[PDB]
Amino acid sequence: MRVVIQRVKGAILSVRELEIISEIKNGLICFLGIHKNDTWEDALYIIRKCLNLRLWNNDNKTWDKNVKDLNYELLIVSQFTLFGNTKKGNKPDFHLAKEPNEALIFYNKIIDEFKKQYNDDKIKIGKFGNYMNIDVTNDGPVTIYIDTHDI
Amino acid sequence: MRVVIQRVKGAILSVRELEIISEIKNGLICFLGIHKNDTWEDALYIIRKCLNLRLWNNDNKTWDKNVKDLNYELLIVSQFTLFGNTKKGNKPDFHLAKEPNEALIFYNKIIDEFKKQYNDDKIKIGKFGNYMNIDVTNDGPVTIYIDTHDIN
Repeated sequence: MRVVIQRVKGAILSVRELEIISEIKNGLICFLGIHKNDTWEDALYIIRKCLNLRLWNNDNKTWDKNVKDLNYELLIVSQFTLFGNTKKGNKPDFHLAKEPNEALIFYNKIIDEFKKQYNDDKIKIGKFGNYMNIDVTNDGPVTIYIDTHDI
Repeated sequence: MRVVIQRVKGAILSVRELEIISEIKNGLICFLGIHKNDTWEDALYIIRKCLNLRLWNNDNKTWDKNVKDLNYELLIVSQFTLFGNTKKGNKPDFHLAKEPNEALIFYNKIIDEFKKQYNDDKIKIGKFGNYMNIDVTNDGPVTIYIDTHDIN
């Protein structure tokens, strides 16, 4: 699995004449893309990490607190495009990304495990594989990147 | 070098209460992490992809037009946390990113190539080294990741 983590002050997910469905205040927006061979082990990591990366400060310390510590929230958002190879031409192709059907069920297992670890009022999501418009407010910005296969 | 790229319908970057200092409207937002041992050859691989990746849909075709083909801007930002390291413990390890001054000047060096390769007026930066505050109208969304050390 791949994730782009971005520290934020809010975010307003919206879908098409354009309407809002999700909004976090402080916390993380996670651009998470499943790979055609991710196992629950993979996700299990991405969750652990998203939920525990101490990415905030807590006066006189840096990178000291994490999403949960400060009761913040996560907005998890499926991103097939993270596997989009760009090495080939100047056009990408997202064949690496898991088949976009079972993937959905993986995703829901994710969001589901996410809530079983944090509380479940803190986990927000978009509309799987639907054009979305997201007003993120980047705080920093902090932008962390994990690739579970790297490990 | 590593770069998160995001298709945007706009971006508003500010610094220090806050002061807007940059703003695009349709284009890309690139989060560039400069690596300790980045050769200029690496910097050219980003700019070519940023400038030439066909991330825009048009006329019954997907993934077709690159940022230039549309005359769109590109808001560029030094992002060093991209070299954060979270394999060991939960407190990232930034010990692999080029260092600030030799990163700054590298940054500028990369901003310019952009400029030479497209147009001055289409390219904004932030404020290297300063806490910033960027509002980003993600469009899709569409995030692409590139790592120069991963290639030939």
